[PDB]
Amino acid sequence: GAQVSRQSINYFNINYFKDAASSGASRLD
Amino acid sequence: GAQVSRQSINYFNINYFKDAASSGASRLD
Amino acid sequence: GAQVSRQSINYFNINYFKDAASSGASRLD
Amino acid sequence: GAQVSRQSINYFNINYFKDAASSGASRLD
Amino acid sequence: GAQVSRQSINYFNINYFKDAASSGASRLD
Amino acid sequence: SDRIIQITRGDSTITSQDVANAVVGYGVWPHYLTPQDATAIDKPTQPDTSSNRFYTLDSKMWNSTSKGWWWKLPDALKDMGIFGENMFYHFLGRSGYTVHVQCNASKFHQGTLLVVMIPEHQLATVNKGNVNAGYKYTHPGEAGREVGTQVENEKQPSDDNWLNFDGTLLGNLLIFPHQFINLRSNNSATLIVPYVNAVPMDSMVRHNNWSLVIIPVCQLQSNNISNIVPITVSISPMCAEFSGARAKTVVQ
Amino acid sequence: NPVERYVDEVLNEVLVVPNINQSHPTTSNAAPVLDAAETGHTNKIQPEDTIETRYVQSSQTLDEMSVESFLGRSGCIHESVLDIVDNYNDQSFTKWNINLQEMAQIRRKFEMFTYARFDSEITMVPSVAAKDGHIGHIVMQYMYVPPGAPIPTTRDDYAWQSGTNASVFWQHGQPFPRFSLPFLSIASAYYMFYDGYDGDTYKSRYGTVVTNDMGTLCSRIVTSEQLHKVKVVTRIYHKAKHTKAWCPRPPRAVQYSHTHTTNYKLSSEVHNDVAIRPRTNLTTV
Amino acid sequence: NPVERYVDEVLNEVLVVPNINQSHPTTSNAAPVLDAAETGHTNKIQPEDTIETRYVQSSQTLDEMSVESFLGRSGCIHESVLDIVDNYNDQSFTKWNINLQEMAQIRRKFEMFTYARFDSEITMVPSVAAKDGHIGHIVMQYMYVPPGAPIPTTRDDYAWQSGTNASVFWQHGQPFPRFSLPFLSIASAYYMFYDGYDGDTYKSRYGTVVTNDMGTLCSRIVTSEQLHKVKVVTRIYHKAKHTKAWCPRPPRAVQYSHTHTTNYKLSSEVHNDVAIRPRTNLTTV
Amino acid sequence: NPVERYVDEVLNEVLVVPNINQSHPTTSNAAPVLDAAETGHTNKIQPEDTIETRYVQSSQTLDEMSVESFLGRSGCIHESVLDIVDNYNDQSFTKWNINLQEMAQIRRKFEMFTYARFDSEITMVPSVAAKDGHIGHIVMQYMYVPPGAPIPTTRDDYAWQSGTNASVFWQHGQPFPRFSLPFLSIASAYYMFYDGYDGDTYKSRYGTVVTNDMGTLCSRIVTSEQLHKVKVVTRIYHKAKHTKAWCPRPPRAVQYSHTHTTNYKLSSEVHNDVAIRPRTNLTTV
Amino acid sequence: GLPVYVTPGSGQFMTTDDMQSPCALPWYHPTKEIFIPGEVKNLIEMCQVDTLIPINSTQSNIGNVSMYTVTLSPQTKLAEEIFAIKVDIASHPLATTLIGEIASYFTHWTGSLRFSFMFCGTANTTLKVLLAYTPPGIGKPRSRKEAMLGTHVVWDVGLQSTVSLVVPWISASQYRFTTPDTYSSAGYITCWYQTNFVVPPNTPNTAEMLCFVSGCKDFCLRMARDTDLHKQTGPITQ
Amino acid sequence: GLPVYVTPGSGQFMTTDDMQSPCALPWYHPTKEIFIPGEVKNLIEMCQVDTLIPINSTQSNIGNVSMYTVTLSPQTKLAEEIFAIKVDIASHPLATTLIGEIASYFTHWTGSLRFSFMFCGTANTTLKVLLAYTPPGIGKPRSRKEAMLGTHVVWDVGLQSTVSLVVPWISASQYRFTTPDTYSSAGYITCWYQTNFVVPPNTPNTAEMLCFVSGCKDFCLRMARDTDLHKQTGPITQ
Amino acid sequence: GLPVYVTPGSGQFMTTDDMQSPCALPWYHPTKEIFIPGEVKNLIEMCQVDTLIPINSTQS
Ligand SMILES: Cc1cc(CCCOc2c(C)cc(-c3noc(C(F)(F)F)n3)cc2C)on1
Ligand SMILES: Cc1cc(CCCOc2c(C)cc(-c3noc(C(F)(F)F)n3)cc2C)on1
Ligand SMILES: Cc1cc(CCCOc2c(C)cc(-c3noc(C(F)(F)F)n3)cc2C)on1
Repeated sequence: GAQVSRQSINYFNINYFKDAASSGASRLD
Repeated sequence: GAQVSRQSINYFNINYFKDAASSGASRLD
Repeated sequence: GAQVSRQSINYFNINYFKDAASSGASRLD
Repeated sequence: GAQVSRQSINYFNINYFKDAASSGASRLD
Repeated sequence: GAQVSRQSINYFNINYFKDAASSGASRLD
Repeated sequence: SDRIIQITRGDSTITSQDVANAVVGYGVWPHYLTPQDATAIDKPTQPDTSSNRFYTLDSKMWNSTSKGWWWKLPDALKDMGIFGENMFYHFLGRSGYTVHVQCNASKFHQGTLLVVMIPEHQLATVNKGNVNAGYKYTHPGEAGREVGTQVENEKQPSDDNWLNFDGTLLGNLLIFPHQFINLRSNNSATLIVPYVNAVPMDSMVRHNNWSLVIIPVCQLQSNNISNIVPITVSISPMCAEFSGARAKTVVQ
Repeated sequence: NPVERYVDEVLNEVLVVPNINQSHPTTSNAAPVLDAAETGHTNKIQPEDTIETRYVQSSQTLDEMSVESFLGRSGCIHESVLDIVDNYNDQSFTKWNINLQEMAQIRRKFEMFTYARFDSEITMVPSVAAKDGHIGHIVMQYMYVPPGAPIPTTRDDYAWQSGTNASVFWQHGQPFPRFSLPFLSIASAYYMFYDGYDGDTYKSRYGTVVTNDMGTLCSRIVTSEQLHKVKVVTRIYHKAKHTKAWCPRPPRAVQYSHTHTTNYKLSSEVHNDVAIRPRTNLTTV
Repeated sequence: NPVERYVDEVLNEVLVVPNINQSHPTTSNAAPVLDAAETGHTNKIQPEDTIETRYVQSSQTLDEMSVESFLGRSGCIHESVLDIVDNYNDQSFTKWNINLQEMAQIRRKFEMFTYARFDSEITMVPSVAAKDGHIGHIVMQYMYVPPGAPIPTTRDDYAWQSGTNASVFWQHGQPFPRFSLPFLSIASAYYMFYDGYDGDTYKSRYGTVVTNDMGTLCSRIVTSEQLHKVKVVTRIYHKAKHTKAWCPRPPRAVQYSHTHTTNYKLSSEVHNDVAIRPRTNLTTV
Repeated sequence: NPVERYVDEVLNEVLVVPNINQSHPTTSNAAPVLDAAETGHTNKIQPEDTIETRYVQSSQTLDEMSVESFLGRSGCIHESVLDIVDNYNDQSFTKWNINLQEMAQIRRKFEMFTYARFDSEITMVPSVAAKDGHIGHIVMQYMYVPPGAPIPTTRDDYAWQSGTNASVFWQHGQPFPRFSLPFLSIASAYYMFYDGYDGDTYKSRYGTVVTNDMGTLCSRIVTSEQLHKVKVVTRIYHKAKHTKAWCPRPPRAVQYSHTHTTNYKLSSEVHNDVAIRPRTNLTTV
Repeated sequence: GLPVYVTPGSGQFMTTDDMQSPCALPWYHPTKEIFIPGEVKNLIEMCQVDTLIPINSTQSNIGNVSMYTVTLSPQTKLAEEIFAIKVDIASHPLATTLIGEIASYFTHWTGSLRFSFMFCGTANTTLKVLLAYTPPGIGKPRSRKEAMLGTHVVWDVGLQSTVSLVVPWISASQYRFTTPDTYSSAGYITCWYQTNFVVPPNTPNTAEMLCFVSGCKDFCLRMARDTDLHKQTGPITQ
Repeated sequence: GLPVYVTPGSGQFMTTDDMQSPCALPWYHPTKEIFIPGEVKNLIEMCQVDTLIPINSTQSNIGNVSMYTVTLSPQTKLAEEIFAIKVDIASHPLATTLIGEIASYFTHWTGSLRFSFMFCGTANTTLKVLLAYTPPGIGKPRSRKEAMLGTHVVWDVGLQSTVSLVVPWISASQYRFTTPDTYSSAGYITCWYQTNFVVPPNTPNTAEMLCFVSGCKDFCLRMARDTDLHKQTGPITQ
Repeated sequence: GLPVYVTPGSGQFMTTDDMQSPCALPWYHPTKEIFIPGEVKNLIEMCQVDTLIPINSTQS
């Protein structure tokens, strides 16, 4: 499941596994 | 087929096969 | 192309090839 | 990019590459 | 994340990695 | 008073003036089979007050060397009135129970019995390879089994109380419905258990659902040892129902 | 907001443990620390009742202690051997009477409950040992033969056609095979223990062998005889999914001896058979 | 709510069996248990009519007994052998006249109906046996030659160009090849049985051979001659999809002898030819 | 417009550096260039205060200098060797006490902070050296044994069943194995340094060995003994994800000696032990 | 491209999988479907049709139509036994019936069974017979008295030649194994003389009875498997 | 088709992964679920039930029910010690208890522990006992005075036979290792005579005490692992 | 299934890639984060602090 966002240039920011440790590098700031 | 949900952070919770035995680990509680 | 349906628990019932013989097992009843 | 169509039985008719020569067999008639 | 556009013939123009150097050939003009 | 109890089942009433509450196994009270969980299509027979009443088993003597006693249900009630007849004339049976263990001594006696009800107590044999406990050993009837007495036949089950006769440690038996009869506090234990099984009804002859195990964890001591201190068990079926009637099964 | 439900799943904060509240000195005739273990109930006293506690905000969660988590990890349940020594026709196929009793690690976890109902995920790990130097092209066939179906007696038995049974063909060099199985019992739950027989005579069988017949797993090297001999060992792993368990019980204290039975061995000095370590005396930590 | 339809598909509860209702003692002159089998109709009596039943809520479902399920499993229909012994040019290619009659397991299931219409899913399992130690780089070509098209007579026949026929090229080490075929008959259904001939003389052929011509499957090792000899066995599996069947019939009781014919062998003691086991007498269970 | 947030991520312009503004000649009694280093604070003077600057629009960004970027690259942390020399049973398995102290490159970066909290991504690179000519079919098992779990003592120890531990099975010829691990400490952050002991006596241990117990990594060649001997070297790579670091410190100036300790060696001519290069004199650039 | 993670199972061939695959004959249009009488959609439709039980399948009878008939006649002793068989759907005298053959392609069964009997004596022959079903947990009955204590039908022969006895589903578990496995052994069907077989003078002193079997509305089969009622011991050739 | 990038990890088999896979028995419908009393959903439900501590597990006692009882009696010296054990949930006298066995399948633990004691002397036997918990960073107490400076309960034996002492979670770190590892060693539980064991004449001069252990509302376990309280040294055969 | 085209680079291991991967300890819940003084978020914070130059680093 992931966070679709709109403006139109959607940013489907998917997280494929059910654990937080599984996602890639963190956003900064 | 799967259960799309919205708030926007959609949780496409997909089940790829047609049998209940095929899905992954169950939700708790 | 496939038959998206809604209630929200969508059932994207995809058919990946352009021939009817290519799809999987039939629905019953 | 591709031509989504609706009636609900969507026909996502995708073309994965940026050249016309890359797509599959043509529609008839 | 990518730029969905509509007219219906959507052009999901996806960029799979988080760096600009990762995308394919540029649009002309 | 929180230390008195009167239990009435059918035409029997049992009392105790020194109890330690009552335990309702797994928190479920016995109830009849519902049509949603049922499977055997014929209409059940429900003897009611003629089978759901207290049946008192043979008494046992507790002395300074006792190692324990065990009974298996419904087996222990096989020669008990209408309930016993029903379990042999029918293929299937289903029932819950009220188990009341009785043992009184005096204020100058000390001792402790751990009274436990175990579901599916599959006994073990010790140092005998893959040979399992034989049918007649696990079907002692109302006389039960006195731990530490039997003449070593081959299919004789384990007699190791500290290993629960099944390869697990005694101190952990408390995870099953249980009570203690600590002579200084109470003189009886009361456990009420529902029907527990993976099928809605079962053969009363081939399958024993519960096992009543009584182990003296603290030795019986007093300064008047000649006075015998017995242990008596009274069991009352609850919501007993049977199905699939036919001729009477004759065993062994 | 189920989405909120999803966020809790991702962070594993579905089941939270309660907080410790602040308590104070007390002088009363309600004595929570006092009770009667004879009742068969555990005293319900908490730290706030005995000491003076501060307020602490508990962050711990119990997700990992769920029955789904405890039984939801693949463990080995069998190691199948097809060792080609001197006769390909006789040694290139074998069979196994399915059960979850041969490997102590997973058997013990499941046996902490009396009944358990679950779906299974089976993963196979085949490894081909080149005894003479080459493995050639190894293709394996694993066939599930439910009780009653014909069991193959030769590497070319007609039963290998698998007209109705489920077979998984694996080719050396491709990912490990895996498939799911639905809850298979004829009852509502699997019996981890069974105090019953299949008859009422001195020769009736006792235990789970009466109720847990799962069929046979027949397997063979599909490839025909090769010059070089190989030894193929296929390890089967099992994991429970969508689990429910009833009536918890004491864990196995001594080693297992055989399948489907609680039988055990006892030596002359029993303290060696259990994990209990002898204390020097009551006061030696 | 088709979605509701989807949920039933996932749980396999599309076709439910009816409940047993409660019945009571009766005394009447309507006797359901009595009837006449002469009519050719089965008596329609149910348990509630003979015994006194309780109310039971049936949960069983018939999904798995559907014709789609019964015929929808891959079974072996052929085992092709390319065994290189002493002449690569002659032994590196072969051909097979397609049919579903050579393997008893699936043939028997299909033959429980008189006509059946279905699409087919073909999966191939090739295995290369290294007879001399090496397999090299094996590439296979399986070509479907519909009746009439030219059949290859050498490993380099021009027909292997496959200008119009369908060919599947498989390379050793890649997943098993698989493809679908639409319902191929010139009629509306396939004949499982055919009481007819292709002429009206004593030499006309009888049976399904008259109607079930499916063509030939020609295959070859595409790779040219290698030093080391290999034996490639390709097993073909078939599964019916989108099935319809008409006029059910009795199952085959004796072994099959040949393709396209109901012919059978009978020995001197016939009870050995059928699955019927001799009873000691009428009263010995 | 988070989408705006996404665009900045793609171009790596999340953290911008400030512009240089135009400045002018000044004559005042506010002297920014003057200060007192004794205060422990760095003088905050900028170029506009000392010289006359022009206006320049800074485009530089600090994204790459983030702690996430600095510690977010896979570095080798261990090289495991299974060298089959003369006894398969003894040499086909091994174990390693997990830590991030054996490889200077990544150890030094992490040690630029006192505490750090992060999730880990582990990637393994196995390579099979054919010492006799063939590798056969190599299948490896890497098992994580948390402190307390039983450690295998033979290649067939029951602990390899992995009933509850996490194991990764890799088959030669498939992609490199990789998995994630959540922050594992019993505290809120990992100690990169620890000025403490596990007791209060002259024999108590000092340092991070007291706090950084991570368990053992047990691995084995799953395949049984093959004729040809192989030497399998598995290199483990680690990368920190979702990182936080506290209290920065001076970088390691001399070589590391041992794990979990700041101990170092010093030779007779110390300038060879540090990266400082001897200057000829104060005025020789 | 899209980052993917190949999962275990990829590349394997499970004979019971349900995937899609490219079509070898593109653009091909199948022959139009015509209406054919007799369509079957579920095998339950075949389990609901009566077929004869080769109940008299002794060795001297197999290979004859007489393996399907039970002989009745004037008795000299009262309450004699006529036949006795196990009730298990895939057990022996009834394994080769249609419902037994279909049940043999599945591992589990549930539901009630319907046994029918048709008397084939003359129109002047009378008879009363007791058909009984003995639930499990006991041996087969040794006398009519022992048998009649179970489920039973007293059949009076008359204008309607056939009677039906329903073996209700009486089981501990919701299903039973179709193959001969004790624990899930369903009991027995026995037949005894209730009165006698009476005939007037000049009438055949013996008569046959045919036995049928089918499934009730609650009959159901589960877990498909290969059958052991048919085999192949050599190649089937052209 | 869709361009994809196969990522590291693809094709591997992680015993703790969470993927989906095709079902080997399509169309199969599982047996309906009936209600069974005693369902467990989380192992915490088992950690909250008291089980006996084999506290007197000396070598001569192991293999006897007496390994579960501590003996009390009239003392001739004041303030004598009765027992002393480590408080660590998976440490030795308490490793084999139910909470100790479950804790042995996890690497970390946190929360408060509840120790209960039931006196089993006669109803005419009196006694006052001091039960103490000594937080870490110090050796086990050598006297009642040293022990009572820590957390403690003075238990007076009377009509209610049982008392409970709660070992509060007093730790530096939020969790501790379940296995015997110094740094995260939780302290000790010791028991001493507060007064004496008094009895009237003609009464047994000794009595037993049973010890139980369970977890409080804040008890929690983390990081699943295999246990070292059970092993397999050979094949488990049929 | 969905037709896919495996691209160059597939299967490789780039030490600086940024992918997701399955978690070896499912259901595990990390220790709550407490506040610790001195957090660093960007190395620029360290470049802005004065440190001494070993300017007189002659050999002696
Ligand atoms: C109690 C209890 C619970 C269970 C279910 C165990 C799952 O067991 C198996 C296993 C381990 C393997 C196969 C199997 N292995 O390979 C195949 C196939 F691929 F051939 F289908 N099936 C089938 C079952 C029912 O068994 N006993
Ligand atoms: C009756 C009846 C029903 C059927 C359809 C059988 C499907 O038969 C096949 C088979 C099994 C294989 C091929 C085939 N094998 O490989 C190839 C290709 F890949 F070369 F196209 N085609 C073609 C058909 C028509 O045949 N008889
Ligand atoms: C300080 C500090 C921070 C860390 C975390 C290091 C991550 O360490 C590992 C490594 C490198 C490998 C494994 C590991 N390697 O393989 C396996 C598995 F696949 F077997 F699970 N686990 C497990 C941990 C905890 O360790 N010390």
